[PDB]
Amino acid sequence: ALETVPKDLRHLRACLLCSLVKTIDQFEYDGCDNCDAYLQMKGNREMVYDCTSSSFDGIIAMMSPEDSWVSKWQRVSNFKPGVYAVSVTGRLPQGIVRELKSRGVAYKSRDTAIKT
Amino acid sequence: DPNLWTVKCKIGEERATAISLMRKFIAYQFTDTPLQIKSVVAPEHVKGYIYVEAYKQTHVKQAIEGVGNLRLGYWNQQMVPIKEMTDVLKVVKANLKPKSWVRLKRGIYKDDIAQVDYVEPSQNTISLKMIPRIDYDRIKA
Ligand SMILES: [Zn+2]
Repeated sequence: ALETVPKDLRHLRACLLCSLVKTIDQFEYDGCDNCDAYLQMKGNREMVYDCTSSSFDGIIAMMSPEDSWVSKWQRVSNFKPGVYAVSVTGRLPQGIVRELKSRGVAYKSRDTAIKT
Repeated sequence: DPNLWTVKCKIGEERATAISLMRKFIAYQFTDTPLQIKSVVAPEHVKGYIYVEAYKQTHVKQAIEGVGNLRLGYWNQQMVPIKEMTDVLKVVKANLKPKSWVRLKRGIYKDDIAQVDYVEPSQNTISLKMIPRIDYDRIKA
């Protein structure tokens, strides 16, 4: 769709769950298109700035997650096709990871990047 | 698995190349000429050429047709072996973490190892810990 495409190359971030690469405007106006009932990051900027960080490396044009080698490797085959990332550094605080396990969402470290 | 094909672009024009190709796809998925491409990989580390991912060499040719960015390499599509579908995703240590050790580019403390104290959420400025090397206004006039 037209909402998953970042409008402007300025002020872009990436999520920690589905690696959603968007503009600061989209995260507040629309939010995470692959998780809206567990994260609820539409309608504010503190929740967008809390979970979602700017600290990420690399972009991918996810189009066909049902048939692709890259999609399986990043465990992003059950997501919506769009702008994704390959290495999203950081970690969620101990305030929203405890509620994700009780609801059935296993928060995985998306950071596939090696350390030294 | 879809196959990785390499294509030339002018220096630094790869970011506009990536976003317009995504938009192209979306712009043509419902017409009579769709795109056979899966993804496009555009690493932060590389320069001068980018990676397009599709089953056959005809597919990329018929897809990158009409773009003024990938016109220059359009005549050839150097492939990589199966073992190179993995090392493209690898990232060596973004680069934004407090209490870390960064260096400068410009200013007076060039190539001087400093430290970060606080990060501004506006993405405008950043706090640095350096040591002043001025003369305290004694030698200079
Ligand atoms: Zn997500």
